Amino acid sequence: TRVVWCAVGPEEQKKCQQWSQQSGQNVTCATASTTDDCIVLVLKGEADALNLDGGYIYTAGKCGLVPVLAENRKSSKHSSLDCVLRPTEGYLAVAVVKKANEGLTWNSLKDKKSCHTAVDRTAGWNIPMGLIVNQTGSCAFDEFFSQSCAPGADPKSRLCALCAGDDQGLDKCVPNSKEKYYGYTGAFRCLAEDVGDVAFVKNDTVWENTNGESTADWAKNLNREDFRLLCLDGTRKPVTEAQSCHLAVAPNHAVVSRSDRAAHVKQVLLHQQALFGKNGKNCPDKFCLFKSETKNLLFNDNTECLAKLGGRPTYEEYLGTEYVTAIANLKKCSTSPL
Ligand SMILES: *[C@@H]1O[C@H](CO)[C@@H](O[C@@H]2O[C@H](CO)[C@@H](O[C@@H]3O[C@H](CO[C@H]4O[C@H](CO)[C@@H](O)[C@H](O)[C@@H]4O)[C@@H](O)[C@H](O[C@H]4O[C@H](CO)[C@@H](O)[C@H](O)[C@@H]4O[C@H]4O[C@H](CO)[C@@H](O)[C@H](O)[C@@H]4O)[C@@H]3O)[C@H](O)[C@H]2NC(C)=O)[C@H](O)[C@H]1NC(C)=O
Ligand SMILES: *[C@@H]1O[C@H](CO)[C@@H](O[C@@H]2O[C@H](CO)[C@@H](O[C@@H]3O[C@H](CO[C@H]4O[C@H](CO)[C@@H](O)[C@H](O)[C@@H]4O)[C@@H](O)[C@H](O[C@H]4O[C@H](CO)[C@@H](O)[C@H](O)[C@@H]4O)[C@@H]3O)[C@H](O)[C@H]2NC(C)=O)[C@H](O)[C@H]1NC(C)=O
Ligand SMILES: *[C@@H]1O[C@H](CO)[C@@H](O)[C@H](O)[C@H]1NC(C)=O
Repeated sequence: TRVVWCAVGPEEQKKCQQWSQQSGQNVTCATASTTDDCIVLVLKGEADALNLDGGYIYTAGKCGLVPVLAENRKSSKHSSLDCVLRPTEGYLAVAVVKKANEGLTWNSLKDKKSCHTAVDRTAGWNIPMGLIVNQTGSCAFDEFFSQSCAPGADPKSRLCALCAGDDQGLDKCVPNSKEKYYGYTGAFRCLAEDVGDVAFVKNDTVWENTNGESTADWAKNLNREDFRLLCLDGTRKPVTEAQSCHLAVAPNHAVVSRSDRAAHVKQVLLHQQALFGKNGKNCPDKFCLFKSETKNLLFNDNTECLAKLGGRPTYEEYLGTEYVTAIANLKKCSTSPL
């Protein structure tokens, strides 16, 4: 009858108990120091469910766990209305260049300068690098691009050679705002200021930093008219073509559980969201399920809704094939010595 949520960390736990109070014991709590550990608890059946990102889903899918509800995020386009009925699409990981540099295509990237949001980031790293392994067949992506700015790698690396830090020699290649070329924005600036030949960002990154949308000096005089997406065809389409010229769709996070206790979770959550969701009965009142004393506890903070999925998809399908191609190959290069 009860659903046991698994909290990764002492603060998720703190929230999970409030949830349990308000829910009048309909949702109780397990907890673990790691996510992989919470996954396990779901397998062992010591905990029922928890929300996971593209990558953890895979992990858990492979261990035979199942997506249940996606986590839809507030957006520019999303109707925002009756979102519970289906998932929204989620970021389009795109490769971006300037129109100038004609030679550049998804095929001719070897030994170019690269700009990454940060290491281990989905659109900035996992997706693009994952699909380059698919090309090269090899795992030596550390040495694919001549030099790069990938915040979070070793400052000594060539993967950090392009990163600028605070421009006073400090905080080179760190995954913070302190690193000049960090983030979607920073990777895009990395491109704009001709430090790098390709930037791996998302659709909007381009738009929201062109044609007046950004007041930053490097951004003032930037026209979408001057940048191209790279498609997997090796075709260079305009910036407006993200929809059919992306690398992959960043997966929406997803609530996950065993099939044997899948539809129960589903049924129990939709109610808890009605009580505690963005505009549920008791949200401004007793407990908001998508607000966090810290940030992103149990659920990302900017969660519109948990969404009924489209039938009964396997993780392979829920994640999209492009993404798995990637995470797979980075999971093969990962765990290389067996
Ligand atoms: C790739 O990335 C880009 C960048 O994010 C993205 O473009 C954005 O698309 C959205 C949706 O098409 C645009 O949103 C609309 O913007 C207007 C206001 O526009 C101005 O102000 C913004 C900044 O605040 C500027 O960026 C923009 O250039 C304009 O100057 C809003 O009024 C719209 O509101 C609607 O939001 C929802 C949209 O589905 C709905 O809730 C509803 O339609 C809202 O509006 C209206 O509906 C009522 C019924 O018709 C009507 O009666 C009401 O009066 C009301 O008008 C909406 O937010 C956004 O501006 C774009 N941003 C940029 C920078 O271009 C692409 O969509 C994305 N595409 C791909 C390829 O993935
Ligand atoms: C934790 O999970 C439990 C179990 O799912 C939730 O319990 C439900 O709580 C609601 C509200 O307290 C219950 O709903 C109401 O029950 C009334 C009487 O109960 C009988 O009839 C309903 C069906 O009508 C049966 O489901 C139930 O077993 C009983 O036989 C009903 O009269 C109400 O329905 C009528 O009036 C409303 C309002 O006008 C109409 O909208 C309806 O169409 C209908 O005419 C209503 O169903 C519900 O039955 C409970 N389930 C149980 C115990 O079986 C907890 O809410 C949840 N807790 C939290 C905080 O998350
Ligand atoms: C690379 O990616 C595409 C799309 O995932 C796939 O169809 C193709 O066969 C892959 N190539 C190799 C050699 O795996």
